[PDB]
Amino acid sequence: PVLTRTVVPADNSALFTSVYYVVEGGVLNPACAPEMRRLIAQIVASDPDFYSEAILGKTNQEYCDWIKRDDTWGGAIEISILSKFYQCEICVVDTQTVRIDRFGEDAGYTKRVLLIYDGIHYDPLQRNFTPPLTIFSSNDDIVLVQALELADEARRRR
Amino acid sequence: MQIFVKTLTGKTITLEVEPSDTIENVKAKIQDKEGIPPDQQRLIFAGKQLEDGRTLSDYNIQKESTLHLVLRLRGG
Repeated sequence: PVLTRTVVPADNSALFTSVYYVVEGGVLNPACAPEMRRLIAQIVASDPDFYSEAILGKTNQEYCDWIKRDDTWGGAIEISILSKFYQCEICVVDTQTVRIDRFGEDAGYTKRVLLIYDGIHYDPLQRNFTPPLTIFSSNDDIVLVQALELADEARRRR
Repeated sequence: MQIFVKTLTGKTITLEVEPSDTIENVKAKIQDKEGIPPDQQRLIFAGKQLEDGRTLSDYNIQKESTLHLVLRLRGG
């Protein structure tokens, strides 16, 4: 099997679209983004201690309106939240430094999903063979290596 | 002096330093440990973002204190 990237639009919502795509089994749909944004603000608003001005960068209500916009980018804050929500390990591989950031590594979940990051845009990763495979065992460490190879091949291209 | 840093991923990073290092130099030691680029790091302690060009212990950071790393990773 080979690890491949699936291209999602760069319409400011790529993170949300990429996440949705891998938790949902290889479903591409950029319409999930408003409700995914609405969930996020919902979670962030419900705990202004944990999501304070320091952690966020803005004030807790200010951030909730911000992320509800259709032109604002998701970042590690949204990943961490989604990780807890979907009860999943979201692994983000960087094309720029060829490294993996495992969101939810400390919780011990039973599955992990892979995203690829190039500094401004997110795309999702999947296995091909038969429908693509997007969710993997959190004990499958071959996908980690498979992604790195993928990310580095990208890195070469740039 | 030994500190702990809790990352967004959940990992608790223990950093070996002195109370007179720059925050941009903490990000340098963090990069020597996790491969995270300092231009993606945001250090925070006690509900306050730490500014580059400043030393620890300027904000009461003692040994065995817990600071916070928030990755940016914005992408759309």
